[PDB]
Amino acid sequence: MLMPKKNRIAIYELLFKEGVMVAKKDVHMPKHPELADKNVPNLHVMKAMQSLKSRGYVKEQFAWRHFYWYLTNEGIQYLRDYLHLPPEIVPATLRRS
Amino acid sequence: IHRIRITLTSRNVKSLEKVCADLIRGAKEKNLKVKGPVRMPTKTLRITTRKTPCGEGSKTWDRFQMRIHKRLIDLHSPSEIVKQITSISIEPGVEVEVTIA
Amino acid sequence: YTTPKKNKHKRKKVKLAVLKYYKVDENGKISRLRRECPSDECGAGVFMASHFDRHYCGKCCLTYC
Amino acid sequence: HQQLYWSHPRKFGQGSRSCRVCSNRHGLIRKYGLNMCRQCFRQYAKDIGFIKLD
Amino acid sequence: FTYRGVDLDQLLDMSYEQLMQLYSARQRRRLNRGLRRKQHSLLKRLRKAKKEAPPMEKPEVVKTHLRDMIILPEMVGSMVGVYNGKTFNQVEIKPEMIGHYLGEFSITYKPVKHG
Amino acid sequence: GVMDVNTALQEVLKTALIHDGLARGIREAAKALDKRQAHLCVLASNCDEPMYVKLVEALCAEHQINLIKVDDNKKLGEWVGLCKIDREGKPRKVVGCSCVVVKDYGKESQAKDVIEEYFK
RNA sequence: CACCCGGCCCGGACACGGACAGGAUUGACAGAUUGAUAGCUCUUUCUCGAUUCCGUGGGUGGUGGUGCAUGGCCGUUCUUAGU
Ligand SMILES: [Zn+2]
Ligand SMILES: [Zn+2]
Repeated sequence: MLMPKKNRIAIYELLFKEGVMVAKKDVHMPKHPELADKNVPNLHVMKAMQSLKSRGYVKEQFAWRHFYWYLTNEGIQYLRDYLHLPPEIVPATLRRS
Repeated sequence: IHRIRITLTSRNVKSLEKVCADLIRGAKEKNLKVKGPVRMPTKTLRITTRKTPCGEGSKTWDRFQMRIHKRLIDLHSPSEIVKQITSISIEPGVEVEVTIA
Repeated sequence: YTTPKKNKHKRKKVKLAVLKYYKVDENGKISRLRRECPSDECGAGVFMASHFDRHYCGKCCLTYC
Repeated sequence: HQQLYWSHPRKFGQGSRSCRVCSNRHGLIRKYGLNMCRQCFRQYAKDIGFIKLD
Repeated sequence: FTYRGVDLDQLLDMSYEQLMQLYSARQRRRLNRGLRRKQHSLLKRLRKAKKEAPPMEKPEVVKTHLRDMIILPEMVGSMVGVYNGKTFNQVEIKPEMIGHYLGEFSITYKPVKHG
Repeated sequence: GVMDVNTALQEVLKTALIHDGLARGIREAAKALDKRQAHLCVLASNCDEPMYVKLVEALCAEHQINLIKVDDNKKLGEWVGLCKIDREGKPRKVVGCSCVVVKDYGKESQAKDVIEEYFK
């Protein structure tokens, strides 16, 4: 869909920082509660994650009414290349042992 | 040290009676003034819904009960002793709320 | 259907539109042909429109006669 | 546009509410803040804590 | 003609406030709660449709989906096309119908004839 | 010294890429330039229309913007980073940006030490 | 809210080709238009910046069909003493 670059990079950097993503499955919700002040509709988060899933970078699961998303090694590679960070930095899901 | 009260609330009776009895005998052996279990009226949550999803049958009804058993134990003891006696007693299937004055 | 068909609005393709904004002379007089939008964010970055009988800004929706 | 998409108010009414599980808006149990369809409650009654006695 | 002991000629000049109590309890409450955008938008269209008209021939029809608009002294003489769900029903707003809604004068269903 | 004068262009543009400091085309470049929030402009010779070169040079000369001069269109676009590349990494699909402008630079000593000295 | 009349929106992922910073596309003041202050569309220009837009493949939605394709619950045979 058509959404500004700010929203796209904000979703991507959150996904890379944490390593997972959760949405509430509602297209009418005003703003994603974690991305408050940034002004990112829930719709954008869902469709961004859908677009990144379709290629095969992120693994999705659906509980009662919530979307769940896990960033894979291909996703880590894609994000590091797209967001332009040095290979030293790794997600919070890949920090500990 | 003044008037700490301890509100034990649970759905199971056996576990609640066991844990509360342990708190009491634990307090009694230390020579502390304890006011015994004040048993409040048991809260019964009732849901009555049709058995069928569709709505064609002989109009049968389920009867779902949920029991809430609440006990109050009161102590005239110092907060330092109250903290450790409340700390040691943990059990999955009881909620404990401690209040002072 | 009773209506023949409802067609979507297609944007009229104009070639190299920002050349109409400036009129540079030989010795170098860079005169702005369209008026500047007097609002805060637009100031020096947005050239307000000139319609047949009015002015208009596409960003802030400011209008003057 | 922006002011006609989800423009209609939904503070009250049957359309404003929905099941927490299946997102259906019929035969909804909104007692004790269950906020769940009657079919879904019957499925999840056991593991919530609701028991059938008498 | 007269409405609640007030002739139309001084209904026109009478303002929005003291007009409230003359109406029945329902309308009084509606005017107390105040009119939204589309109601004003219709009034603007209707007064313009009247203003642009000839002084002898009746104002040109103004079409609307607003069945829930209260008739006002402003609206007396106007030609309103009220939506019934399917089509538009044309009504000339007479002085005597200054309490009711538009919806009442455009019937939704066809009257039943049995067979 | 050892590096070629035009080599700094690629390093500067590819280092300023990450910061989004590269105003692309003319209807973004000119409006950024008119706020005086821009450092350098890069213009190509392959410009069939006359009015384009005289407009950009006049506007750049107006607020004392220094100029780097590139030969053709496609190379500048490839240096800034527009072109899409194949699996082997050869330029397949190319798009030309005749005028580019920069607002913010990165931190490259090998780039900074020569590019400004070309204007001494 | 499935039904009837009328009108916006894509929330058509992903891939391939074309398009394309010499601008793919986005949104809109005014007047006309409309039930609508819906830039929906027409006149007239402005405004956003590879996020899109056009073709094919392929998806994604459904209170669309089929309970005589089905799963799950549910009713009944059948409240009797049956197996
Ligand atoms: Zn402006
Ligand atoms: Zn449900």
